[PDB]
Amino acid sequence: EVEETLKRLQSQKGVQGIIVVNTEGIPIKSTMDNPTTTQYASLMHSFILKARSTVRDIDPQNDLTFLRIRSKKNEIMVAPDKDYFLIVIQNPT
Amino acid sequence: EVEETLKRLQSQKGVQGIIVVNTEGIPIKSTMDNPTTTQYASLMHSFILKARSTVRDIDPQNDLTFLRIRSKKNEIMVAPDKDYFLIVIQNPT
Amino acid sequence: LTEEEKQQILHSEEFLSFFDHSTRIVERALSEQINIKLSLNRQFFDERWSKHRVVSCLDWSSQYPELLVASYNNNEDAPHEPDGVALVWNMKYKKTTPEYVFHCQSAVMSATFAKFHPNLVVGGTYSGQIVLWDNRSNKRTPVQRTPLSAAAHTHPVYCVNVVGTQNAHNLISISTDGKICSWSLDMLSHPQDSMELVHKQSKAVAVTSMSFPVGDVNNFVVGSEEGSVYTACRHGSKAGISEMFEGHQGPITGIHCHAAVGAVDFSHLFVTSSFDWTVKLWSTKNNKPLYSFEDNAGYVYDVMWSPTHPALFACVDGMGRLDLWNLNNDTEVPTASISVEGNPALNRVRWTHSGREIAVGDSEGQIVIYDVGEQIAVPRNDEWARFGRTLAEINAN
Amino acid sequence: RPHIRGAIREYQTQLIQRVKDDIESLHDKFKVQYPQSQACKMSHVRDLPPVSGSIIWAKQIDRQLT
Repeated sequence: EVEETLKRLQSQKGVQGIIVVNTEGIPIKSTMDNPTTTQYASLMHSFILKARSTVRDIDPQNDLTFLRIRSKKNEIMVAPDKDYFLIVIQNPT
Repeated sequence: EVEETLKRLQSQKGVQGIIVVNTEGIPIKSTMDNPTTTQYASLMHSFILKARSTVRDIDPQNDLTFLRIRSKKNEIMVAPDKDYFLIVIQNPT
Repeated sequence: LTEEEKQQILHSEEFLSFFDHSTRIVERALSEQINIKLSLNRQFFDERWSKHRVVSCLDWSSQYPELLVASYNNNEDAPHEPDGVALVWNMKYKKTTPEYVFHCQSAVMSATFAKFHPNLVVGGTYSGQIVLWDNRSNKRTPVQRTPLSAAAHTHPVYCVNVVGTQNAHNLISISTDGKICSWSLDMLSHPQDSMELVHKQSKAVAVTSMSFPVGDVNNFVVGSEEGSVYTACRHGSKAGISEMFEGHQGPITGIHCHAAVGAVDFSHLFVTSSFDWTVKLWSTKNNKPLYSFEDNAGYVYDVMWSPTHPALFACVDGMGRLDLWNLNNDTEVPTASISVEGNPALNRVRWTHSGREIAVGDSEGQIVIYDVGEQIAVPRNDEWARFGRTLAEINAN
Repeated sequence: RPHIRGAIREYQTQLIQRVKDDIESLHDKFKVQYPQSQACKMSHVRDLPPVSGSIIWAKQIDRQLT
């Protein structure tokens, strides 16, 4: 359930990229090229960890579970978990 | 108009009211206490600007007008324009 | 970290668009989420703006379907509240909150939509005052108000619609005395064609929830306060309230004609869900009650024919019952004569712009909307033709 | 036809009692005053009079009578 899951969620409402994070957003499984998938997933991973640190600065016993940025050109629905800081690059529809 | 605006938005499933942090990291709007949401909104906007740098370096045209930073127990949802940023806590119910 | 200059920036008008987008995007985040036969779509109940606010009419939006002006007449319970309230509601998101609130200064009666303008709302009132509601600003107060002179808008306009598309959009305000005044979709200084209709005698024809026959020409039926239904226009000398449709037993309160013919015959017919309580069907060239329906309980006020299926309708009573009838399929029985919540006199029933959805304007405030997947456009043209024919025969034997 | 009227009378034994129920329902609805129903507020919406709404209401009950 790797490539079929890839195409399954990429064939949704304009999902430009989705990979469940192995560790620090760099899996071999790339839905797009090296920057958009690997580098940008790593940036969303470390910076969503910084967002975890933000809520941690607000409430240290409150890590992050999800993120949702549905706007003009994307529906970024990032979900940090125990092993993955989920990456979603989407379209508004 | 702030009365009907904040009231109809507070009428949702757990909205704590409209509290907007500016583009500086200062809570320009605060329906709650000043020190608590001031420190929360300040750290929120500092890393929101970090998340803006992140997302704009990833998705070049993502106006941060919607941001559901879901934590382990609450979602400090940000539903503003591009410049200012709302800081309202609501659990992911 | 202080909020001195910050709260004074809040006091400034700099955040008008910001509060508008705050309302919209927080309502985008209204349906909270986690990561780990009538369908009854959604009842529209605002908290402050929809309580002791008797609904005026349910106008539908051409641009951005699944949107209606929840036009509320200012009831006697709220004189101090702003006279006349209109609301828009996102019928898809399933939000208990209206998308944007638009009250008025005159008692709203048949408020409509600024066609081809999602950022603007405009509609008539009790004073005939078609006021402008700007949606780009959070100014719920009417930014532009129609004059209330003698020859101008004076009587309650229950029909303020354009003629055809934006080509020759003549937003003619048909009032309770015949003061027909055309307009455009955006100008609100002086009406386009300020004039007045003429009746056979005693010109004060209180029109009430009229419509247009299929073709949607300037010919408008009359929801006259005395039965004996008429048809007129505003363009030229066709503004005569004289084509009497005698045979009715009460003030025409709910009258809606045949919608755009798509699955049935043409049949320029209009049913009259009025004070006779036994809803009467009528053709635009009949002058006889084509078909009298069930004797409803109490004062009937509204009806509308679905834009999907242009032959069926949904009549009401005075004791809260939505009698939605099928015509090409049945004659003496309706489809689902449901009873709306409580037993009030149902004010409005207007089918959704998308079709197959009945918006029942309730008592005060709330708007119970019955979604249907049964009142579909069944391809029965000769059946509906023979229906109107046989009852156009039985109307006078 | 009398042959069918022999059965029509059997139906009438139920029909006339149901018309008595209808008349009694009209009695109760006539005793229900006009401001009790929401027809006064709806008359204000459609710009109809309340007291004339009561008399047109009563004459409509007379129409159901006849």
